[PDB]
Amino acid sequence: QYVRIKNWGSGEILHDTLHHKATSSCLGSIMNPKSLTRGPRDKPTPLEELLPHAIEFINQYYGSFKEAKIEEHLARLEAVTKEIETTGTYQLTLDELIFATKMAWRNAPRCIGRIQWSNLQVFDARNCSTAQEMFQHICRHILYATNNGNIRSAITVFPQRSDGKHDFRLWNSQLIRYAGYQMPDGTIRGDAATLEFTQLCIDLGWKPRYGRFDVLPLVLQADGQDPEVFEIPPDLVLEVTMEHPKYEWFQELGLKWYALPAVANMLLEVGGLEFPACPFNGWYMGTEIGVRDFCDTQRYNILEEVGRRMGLETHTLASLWKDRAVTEINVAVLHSFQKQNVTIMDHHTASESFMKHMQNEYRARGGCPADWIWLVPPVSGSITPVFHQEMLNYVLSPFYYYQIEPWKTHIWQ
Amino acid sequence: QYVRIKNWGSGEILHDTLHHKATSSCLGSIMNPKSLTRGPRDKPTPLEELLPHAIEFINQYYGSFKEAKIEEHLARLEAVTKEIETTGTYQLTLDELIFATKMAWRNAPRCIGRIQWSNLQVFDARNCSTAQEMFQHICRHILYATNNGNIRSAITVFPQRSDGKHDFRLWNSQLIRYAGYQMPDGTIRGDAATLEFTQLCIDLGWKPRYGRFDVLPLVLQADGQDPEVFEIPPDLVLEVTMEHPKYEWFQELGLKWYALPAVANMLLEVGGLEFPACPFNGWYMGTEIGVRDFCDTQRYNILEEVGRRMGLETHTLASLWKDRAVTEINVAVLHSFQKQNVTIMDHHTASESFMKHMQNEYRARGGCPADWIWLVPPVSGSITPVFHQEMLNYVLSPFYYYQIEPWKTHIWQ
Ligand code: HEM
Ligand code: HEM
Ligand SMILES: N#Cc1ccc(C(=O)N2CCC3(CC2)N=C(N)c2c(F)ccc(F)c2N3)cn1
Ligand SMILES: N#Cc1ccc(C(=O)N2CCC3(CC2)N=C(N)c2c(F)ccc(F)c2N3)cn1
Ligand SMILES: C[C@H](O)[C@H](O)C1=Nc2c(nc(N)[nH]c2=O)NC1
Ligand SMILES: C[C@H](O)[C@H](O)C1=Nc2c(nc(N)[nH]c2=O)NC1
Repeated sequence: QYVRIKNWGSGEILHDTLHHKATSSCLGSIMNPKSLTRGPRDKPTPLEELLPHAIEFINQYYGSFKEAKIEEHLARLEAVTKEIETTGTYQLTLDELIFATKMAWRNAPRCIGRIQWSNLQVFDARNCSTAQEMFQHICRHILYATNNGNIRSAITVFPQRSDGKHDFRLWNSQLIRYAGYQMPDGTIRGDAATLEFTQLCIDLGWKPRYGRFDVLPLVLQADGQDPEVFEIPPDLVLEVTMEHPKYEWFQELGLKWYALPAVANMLLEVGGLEFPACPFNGWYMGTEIGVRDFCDTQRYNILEEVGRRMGLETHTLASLWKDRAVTEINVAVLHSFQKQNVTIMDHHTASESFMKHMQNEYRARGGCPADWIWLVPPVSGSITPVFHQEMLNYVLSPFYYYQIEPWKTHIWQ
Repeated sequence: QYVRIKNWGSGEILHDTLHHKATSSCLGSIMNPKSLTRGPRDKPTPLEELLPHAIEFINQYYGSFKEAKIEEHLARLEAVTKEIETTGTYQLTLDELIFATKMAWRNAPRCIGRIQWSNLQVFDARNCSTAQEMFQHICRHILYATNNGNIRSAITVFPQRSDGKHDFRLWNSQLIRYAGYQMPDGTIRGDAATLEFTQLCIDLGWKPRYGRFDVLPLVLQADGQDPEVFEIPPDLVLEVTMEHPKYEWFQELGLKWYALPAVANMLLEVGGLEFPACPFNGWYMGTEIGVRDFCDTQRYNILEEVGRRMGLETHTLASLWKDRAVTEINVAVLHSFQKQNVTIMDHHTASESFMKHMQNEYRARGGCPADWIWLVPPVSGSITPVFHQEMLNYVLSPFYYYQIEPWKTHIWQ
């Protein structure tokens, strides 16, 4: 009929008709494509499908170590199929999970930091059973990963999807994230990008502090039950206050940001099995905060303000005052993280390391999936090596999929 | 077998194997895809194919003006098919060509300036027959478009492809473009991106001036004969010398650039007909010169040099000295063009106008093909509106196709 097109800036929509008159239509510039999303279930995974996938993964796993172990491999293959026809699903051995979590990461086409893929702490919470236990595991994760500034990459894997109506899910987009409130005077305080979720939290019994940087609460759902609201212990949320190395009025903007970048709502697919709850984290890249979180119009939007305090021709696009401001903001962020001894990386050194990663990856296993639109930084694109690098974007497995917003598809006793 | 991947930065190559283990492989990040290229011929266009295309175009054309002219439409349809079965091919009426050139432009998914699509001078050189006449038409084009700085968009359409072995072709990538020479001391002077073509020119009897900014000659081929070398009259090549509004040492870098951005080697497809020679031009966008031509490693590469003269920590990526330098370079360019009264636009105002264009385009004809990777500026991407804009990239018609390098596929009496 017609393809829907969204402008994530003004949130406006457009309906494309013309594409029909095409000749021989790329979905690359699409943020959330269905090919990347892995939705719900109602019944277990049809044995005919699971079995093959499961075998494939076990061959990948065993076909991983130098000088394999054929006996164990056969036995394992044997043991798994056996366990499958006896229960339907199956259980991965800790080592397979670890292998799975790293490989899935390794296969994340949108991750600039995959050079670290082998360095990953894996917390086994597959035995978790209640929301309080989830909350406890998450806190442990947040504490371990934060490590007082010296950030450590980590993932915590909760129970796998069984039937499809007993899914463990984190409703938050990320572990730490500020709240956004619609104020009475018509203005929006905090992170406008979370106005909805903040409200959902308000709705579930959360007390709004009406501030610019109130860390939203964890909204966990275990087994299949409704989500319970858990506030995050302030002692666990490390933050960096922003200050510019030259302009002393920067800190006057009273800005800050959390140090832990952790994705909360993705699904880990492996060997036919799927874990809809597996929060993981790495560390920040300056431009994420300096450019996206601070300069996006749909976000904190401090560009106009920084330009004025800089004495720039804020009313003349051609003056390139925006390019000037954004740069100082980016340096304030980097500066601030470095000063407070909190791990972070600039987009430049990041691009170089990815290029190195990619080089290794092609040698090692001839290939490395990569989404160019996502790997090129939001600023200074061609100044970066990855911009001049052609790359293929394909979905391997194990893989980390996006999934449907839990509040769209969910019961509610 | 395996997909070839090129890094246009270090020119290195990579062979992708992994993509085979894919699930449900995007070619978006590919510079020159075959789907966008339109190669050679040996025999005319099979009547069965041409006829339908021709009818389609004539319906588009007539189905263009408000309150159509059914009589003329039928007559025209009638007249064309008639002319087709009598000659094989057919001739477009000046108005159809004009309509075709604008629509093709309108359908260029990689053009940030399509808001100007209706403003276009069309030079009818379909009667051209010799290389000297091509040279004359080109000179006229260069003179008209340059207009002493007040740049005007223009295209000159030479004879259409007949059999396939009587093609008019410009061997140059663009009308004006500096030469690159491999020096005896191992260094490369001028534009390294034209080392090959410069040599080809040398080979065809061109005298190399061994300078940093020697405008390469026109290498025209008419009918089907070999290419003849025509040097461009210096009086016709307008240039802007670079100088920074604050740093007076900028002009000490002794830099400049031509004012006329004109593509020379593309092919215009319309109504089944194809014109392999139709140089066209618009005006420059600062970042093209300041960022790509001056800061690309494979080009003039003046970033390192500008950073030092700025007194930046040139040996510390994290300092973001590159982001600082690039900005001043961009301002020098804009500044210099403005000072010398030569049309140019900054990437910011450009992005805003495209967004407006796109808005109009969807309203008018519900859709507007757009290649995101090409529309987002090489620097300050997310600071621009088009970065947050989702878009579809499809090939309509009439369209401007890329084509195979003439020196790869050509006779040679
Ligand atoms: C060790 C440092 C790491 C760094 C610096 C890093 C950095 C990044 C950055 C900058 C993005 C861009 C996100 C955006 O633009 O929204 C990203 C995406 C991604 N990363 Fe990494 N990462 C790291 C570790 C990890 C780990 C440990 C995993 C998982 C095991 C991982 C999985 C992913 C995935 C799935 C995406 C896509 C997220 C999405 O599409 O929203 N990364 N990462
Ligand atoms: C009036 C002002 C115009 C401006 C400012 C403009 C600007 C641009 C820019 C900045 C690009 C990017 C090129 C690159 O990154 O290599 C581009 C591409 C393109 N433009 Fe425009 N343009 C204009 C007029 C035109 C005209 C008159 C035509 C043709 C009738 C046209 C056809 C195209 C095509 C086919 C491309 C793709 C070129 C390629 O793929 O190499 N443009 N233009
Ligand atoms: N609008 C908005 C918006 C979106 C995401 C966030 C956010 O907190 N995100 C944190 C996670 C995010 C992306 C930024 N940033 C990272 N370094 C990162 C990481 F280290 C590992 C894995 C990821 F998937 C990562 N993506 C904040 N605001
Ligand atoms: N390496 C390299 C390299 C490539 C192209 C050029 C060059 O001269 N190009 C001039 C034409 C180029 C792209 C830049 N720049 C434009 N504004 C432009 C235009 F106004 C109309 C149509 C185009 F297709 C256009 N593309 C210089 N160096
Ligand atoms: C529309 C456009 O694709 C989108 O707004 C962009 N967002 C992102 C992106 N790249 C990253 N890293 N993160 C994003 O969210 N690419 C482009
Ligand atoms: C590899 C990468 O796609 C390529 O080097 C880039 N070149 C260009 C681009 N965008 C424009 N406008 N021009 C280019 O030549 N997109 C990216």
